[PDB]
Amino acid sequence: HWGYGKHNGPEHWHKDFPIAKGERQSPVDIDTHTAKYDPSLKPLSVSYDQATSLRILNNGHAFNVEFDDSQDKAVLKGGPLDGTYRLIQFHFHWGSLDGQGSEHTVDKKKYAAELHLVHWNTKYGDFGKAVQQPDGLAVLGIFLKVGSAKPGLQKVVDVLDSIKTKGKSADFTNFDPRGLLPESLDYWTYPGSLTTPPLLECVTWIVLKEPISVSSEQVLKFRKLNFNGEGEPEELMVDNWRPAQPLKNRQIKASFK
Ligand SMILES: N[C@H](Cc1ccccc1)C(=O)O
Ligand SMILES: [Hg+2]
Ligand SMILES: [Zn+2]
Repeated sequence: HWGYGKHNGPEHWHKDFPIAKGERQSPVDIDTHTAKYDPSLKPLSVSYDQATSLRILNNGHAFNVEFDDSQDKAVLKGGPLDGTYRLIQFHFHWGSLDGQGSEHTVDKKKYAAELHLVHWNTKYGDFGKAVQQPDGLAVLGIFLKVGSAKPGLQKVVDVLDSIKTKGKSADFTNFDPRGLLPESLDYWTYPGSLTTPPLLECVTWIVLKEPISVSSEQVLKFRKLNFNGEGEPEELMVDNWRPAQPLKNRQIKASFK
């Protein structure tokens, strides 16, 4: 099975998923001096007031905080997006050390972790159909740096003990994702893909420039999770990030000047 190790990591993914060497793969390095302000970009709208979280799951490569997307309760619109995208789940990518962990990089700088809020275009009916379209998904990427603790993240941190191993899940209702957002919504955007197999190229990426700060204690809890299942030797869940991929024929646009 694919993973992040020496024998099953990102450099091996192309064998089972040829698109790994595709034309619009993610993540990418965001060269701030090459990105251009785009006046055509509309205001970004993040409406998470009615968000309904339901469960948190350790899927063997990260943990997903799942939401009820049977209706428009938590949606992302505006910006480079046409239409409405519904929040289905969010997860993170982090490192074994604070100096690495993010997937996207800014002028080659790696952050301690990166949050991905995944949304699907409602015009396609369901997530499965959306990932078969070039404009099927919109992922809001948020960088995490180590410093002061993030109050809105503690609820996630404290429940990780109950889903330490692969396959474990726990009820996780009433979690407000608004507490994970930085102050500013300034962002960079480009067309890309899922960063984990099947690496489908159906994502409009919206990466916020302002990182949120989390405490060393909070990130350390992330690093206590396991890639392995219960009853198997312990493999700490760390460095579950894919490196930057070639930008190729793409242009990264900035929402700010
Ligand atoms: N990256 C998908 C795993 C995944 C699917 C759906 C939700 C979250 C994660 C895969 O491993 O096949
Ligand atoms: Hg696609
Ligand atoms: Zn991700």
